[PDB]
Amino acid sequence: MISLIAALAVDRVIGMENAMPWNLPADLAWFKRNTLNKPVIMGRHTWESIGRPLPGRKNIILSSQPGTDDRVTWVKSVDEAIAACGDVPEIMVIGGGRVYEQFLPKAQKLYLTHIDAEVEGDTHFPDYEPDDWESVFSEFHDADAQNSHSYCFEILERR
Ligand SMILES: NC(=O)c1ccc[n+]([C@@H]2O[C@H](COP(=O)([O-])OP(=O)(O)OC[C@H]3O[C@@H](n4cnc5c(N)ncnc54)[C@H](OP(=O)(O)O)[C@@H]3O)[C@@H](O)[C@H]2O)c1
Ligand SMILES: Nc1nc(=O)c2nc(CNc3ccc(C(=O)N[C@@H](CCC(=O)O)C(=O)O)cc3)cnc2[nH]1
Ligand SMILES: [Mn+2]
Repeated sequence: MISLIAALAVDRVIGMENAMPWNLPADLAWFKRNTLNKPVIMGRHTWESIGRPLPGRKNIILSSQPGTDDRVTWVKSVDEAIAACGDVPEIMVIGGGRVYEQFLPKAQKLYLTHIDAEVEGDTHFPDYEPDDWESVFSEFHDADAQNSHSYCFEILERR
C-alpha cells in the first residue's frame, strides 16, 4: 500500500520558498521512525530542499528530466515510481505539494502532524474529503523546551 506522510501548519501550509520554516525535532523523529527501512518517493523540489539522501531508505525522485545524482533513483512517472519500490508492504510518499496531489487518490493511509503555527506559505497539502478517512491514532503534545509549538500526530486510514 501507499502512504502519505506530511507536517501541516495552520491552513494546510507545508512550505515557503522551498523550505520548511519551523524546527520541531519531535516531529522529525516521528518522520524517521515511520519511514526508516521503507522506500520514500519525493518530488524534485523536495529533494533539493532536503539536499542529501535520507539514510536507511530507498530514495526515489520524480522528475521529468534526467537524474543528476546516482546515490538516489530517478523516475519519470507515478507508475515508474511505484514500480521502482518493488514488492514492499508500505511505500511512503514524502511530498511536496504536487506529488501529494498525485498520490492521494491511491493512498490508504495518511500520517499527519498538525502543527499549531501560523506560517505564510506558498505550498499546501491537498484538500482531502474528511468523510473518506477514519482516525485510528491521535496523540497531542504541548510545546516544550525543544519544540516551540504544540503538535498532534494523527494516522488516518481510508474508509
Ligand atoms: N511539511 C511537509 O510535510 C513537507 C513535505 C514535503 C515537502 N515540503 C515542502 O513542499 C515544497 C515543495 O513542494 P512542491 O509542490 O513545490 O514540489 P514537489 O512536489 O516536491 O516537486 C515537484 C517536482 O517534482 C517533479 N514531478 C512531480 N510529479 C511528477 C510526475 N508525475 N512526473 C514527473 N515529474 C514529476 C517535477 O520535477 P521537474 O520540474 O524536474 O519535472 C516537479 O517540478 C517545499 O516547500 C518543501 O519544503 C513540505
Ligand atoms: N511529519 C513530517 N515532518 C516533516 O518535517 C516532513 N518533511 C518532509 C520533507 N522534508 C524533510 C526534511 C528533513 C528531513 C530530515 O532531516 N530527516 C532526518 C531526521 C533525523 C531526526 O531528526 O531524527 C531523517 O533521517 O529522517 C526529512 C524530511 C516530508 N515529510 C515530513 N513529515
Ligand atoms: Mn509487483
